[PDB]
Formats: sequence, structure tokens, C-alpha cells
Amino acid sequence: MNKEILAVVEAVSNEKALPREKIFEALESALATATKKKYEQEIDVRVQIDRKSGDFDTFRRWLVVDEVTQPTKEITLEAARYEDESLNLGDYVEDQIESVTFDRITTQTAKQVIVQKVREAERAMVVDQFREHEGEIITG
Amino acid sequence: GPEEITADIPNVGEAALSKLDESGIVYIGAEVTGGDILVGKVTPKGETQLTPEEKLLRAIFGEKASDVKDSSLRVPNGVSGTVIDVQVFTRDGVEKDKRA
Amino acid sequence: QNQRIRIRLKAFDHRLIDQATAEIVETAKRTGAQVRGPIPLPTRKERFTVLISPHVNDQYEIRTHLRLVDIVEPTEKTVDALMRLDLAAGVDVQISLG
Amino acid sequence: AARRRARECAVQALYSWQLSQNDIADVEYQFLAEQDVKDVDVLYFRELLAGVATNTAYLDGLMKPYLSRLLEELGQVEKAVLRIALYELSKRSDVPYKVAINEAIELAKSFGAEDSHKFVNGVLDKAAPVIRPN
Repeated sequence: MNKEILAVVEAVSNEKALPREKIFEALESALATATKKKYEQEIDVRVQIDRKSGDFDTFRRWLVVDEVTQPTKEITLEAARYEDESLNLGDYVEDQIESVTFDRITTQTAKQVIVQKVREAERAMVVDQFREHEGEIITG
Repeated sequence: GPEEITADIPNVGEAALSKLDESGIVYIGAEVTGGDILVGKVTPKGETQLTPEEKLLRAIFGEKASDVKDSSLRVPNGVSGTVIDVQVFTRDGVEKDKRA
Repeated sequence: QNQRIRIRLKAFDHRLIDQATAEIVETAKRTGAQVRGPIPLPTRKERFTVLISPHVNDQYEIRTHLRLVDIVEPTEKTVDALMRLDLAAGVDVQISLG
Repeated sequence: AARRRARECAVQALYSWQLSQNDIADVEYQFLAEQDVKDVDVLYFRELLAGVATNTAYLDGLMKPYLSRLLEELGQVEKAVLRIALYELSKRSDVPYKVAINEAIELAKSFGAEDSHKFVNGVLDKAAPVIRPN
């Protein structure tokens, strides 16, 4: 799992565009979007795969707001009593642990997120890389 | 690409994959009905990307999650009943399956 | 990869030719290619003409200064930076690979 | 035509190194094995490549002021032909004043900007107090 994504960032050619840290952040985003399909519940699942130390540990956001629709991510503006949360906003839980990071749709959305983010990053790089020469004769 | 009979199907929900076993075939006794999935098969769908920088990704990190397509054998619409037997003819060289 | 990228350079100007050859060997070095000698071969005369409304009963003579550059280690940077940095007109760049 | 046409071929290697900043051994090896140049005698090629000695830079420093064209804008072909036209009697003096001067001006007549040999001959006035065997 974690080792797999480490092998990714090793095989990632544009390691400057995405070194291990932001690689694993984008992969946590992909894992949340995958949990979006694993559960009909639309919950923001931060994971924090522990980029280099060990494997992942899924969490569950609380999306602090006075609402209760989709209660997987609903907490009022002071509900931090149990768990010693003590935080009004930002207090997010780790109730569900060890989702799937190896199945078909997981790896498919991993591919999609990887190619999307890599292409976006290379675009944003070349933009400034050529903007450097603003005021010169360029081909085209 | 080759054809595999894996248990997972990229799109369908849990119901359509509940009858199968861990290998991807229904148990002997599941009272299926027209529409359900007997197998259990996926195919290499896509073609012509030609980006080896992504082929190296999906050769180890997406080795079997590249070009899925659910050309899986469903019971024809209308015919219900009970599954009573499953034969599996495997071409030699092709290794094996658990049900086999 | 394969070696002989041999550049011929016809020309009618002088200073831009020195500039072009210098920046060419510069790019080769920024790549690492084993740039051969530019080797300025003997200048060749050319009797020119004026194919416009003539005199009544003139670009007639010119001196083609030639250059013979060679790149025999064409990695990515050579062709990349070469096709990137264009060269001024008035000079001919008939190259060869063979 | 063997020692005469020798210099009009080693000026090539001189200019080549000057543009390449390699070693003279590199450029001479590549020039010889590049085209089979027999207009130069091998030992006179060796002498002309020995014509990269430090004194060559020195003959640039002497004739520096009385140059009708500045140093930092002179053409590299003109740099090479000037180094040779001054070195012809720095140490070698294979032929006297007029012979070597005419050699440099003619055997390199087909390399300049249609007038360069004029002003190199004109700077050769500053070459007088060092080309003593007139």
C-alpha cells in the first residue's frame, strides 16, 4: 500500500513536480474519492498514509456545521466533548480504519488522479518556464 | 490483452457481486433470476494510449486496472431458476482457478 | 546515438556568421556533444547578377564565407536547444546525417 | 606546395580549437583523421600546432595598440591568421620578411571579409620591430 505508492513516486519521472509528500497527499485525495464509491455515504476520508513510515489509516472528517445531513461529516460548532476533541472547527475523527487501497476501482481512480495531477503540474511548470522568456522571439 | 475471470467488476454494486465466490463464480444453489451475474469476466477494453510513462505506472501499480470492461456472462432476461452444476474447462498452460 | 550531424553554412555576411558558429558550439557544449571543428573552408567567390530593371546601354560579385560545423554526440539537449534557438536568415543551413 | 599549403590547413585547426576550447591534440587528431590533408607536411602540421605556444598570446600583446580594428571585436578567422602572420618569424623564421608576409596574406586570402588581408598587412607595420630578419 504505502510501499506501492513509494514505488510510484520512485517510478514517477517528474519527481520535482511531485515528490513523496505531495504524491501521497494526492493519493490521500484519491483514496477519499475512492471511499466515496465504497460507501454510498459521501464522507471526506482523510487517510494520512504515513508517507514513508508505514501503511495507511483511514479517518473520517466532520465538516463542522450546524447540519446533520450526511452525519458522517456533521458536527455542531461546539460538539467536542467525548474523545477529548476540545476543538470546535477542524475536529475530525478516525472512526473507520483500513479501507481498500488495492481493488480495481481504487487503482483506476488512482491512475486517473495521478495522470490528471501530473499533467496539471507539468502544465503549470512549463507556463512559468516559458514565461521567463517574456519579450523574446519564440517559435511556434 | 488476455481475458480474466476475476471476481471484482469495475462498476456494478455489491448485489451483482454477492452471488459469486471469491474466484468470481456463483455458488451451487443461488436461485438466480434473469439479469444476475453468473460470471464474472472482465476484458481489456482500451487501446492506443502509447504513453510509456503511464504504461510503466499501470504495468506495476495498475498492472490489472488499466482497460477493464464488464463483458460478464449474465443470465438471459426472462429465464430464472437454480444453478445446479458448474463445469470449468481450462486450457493447459493457463494456470488454474480455485473453483477449478 | 548515431554520430555525424554535419552542418554546412553558406553565407554572405561576416559578423553574424561568427556569432552563429559561436552560439552553435556553445549549445553543443551546453549539451556535451563532441563538437568537431567548425573548420572555415576557403571562401568561395560568386559572380552575382541584377535581375531587375537593368542599366541603359550592382550585385555582381560576392564572397560566400562557408562554415563546416559537426556534432557527433546528439543527446537530447543538442537537438532540443538547437530547434529551440532559431538562427537569423541570410545563411544556409543544409545539414546532413549520414 | 607541401610546406606552402601547410599553413592554410592548420589555420583551420587553430580556429577550431579557438571556438572549441579543447586541447590542441584533440583538434589536430580530429582534423587529420577528419580529412586526409596532404597539402600540409605532417611535421609542418606539428610545427604549426606548436604555434599554440604562449609566445603566440605574446605576439597578440605586442601588436595590440596599432591595430586598425580593436581586439575584442576582431573575427576569429582574423585572430588565427594574425597569430600565424606574426608567428611566421617569432621563432621559426623559415623564410624572410617578404616571403612569410606574402605567404600569410595569400594562402589565407580566401578566408577574410573581402578586405581583412589589407588591414592585417597594414598592422604588419607594428610587426616590423619584431620581424627583424627583413
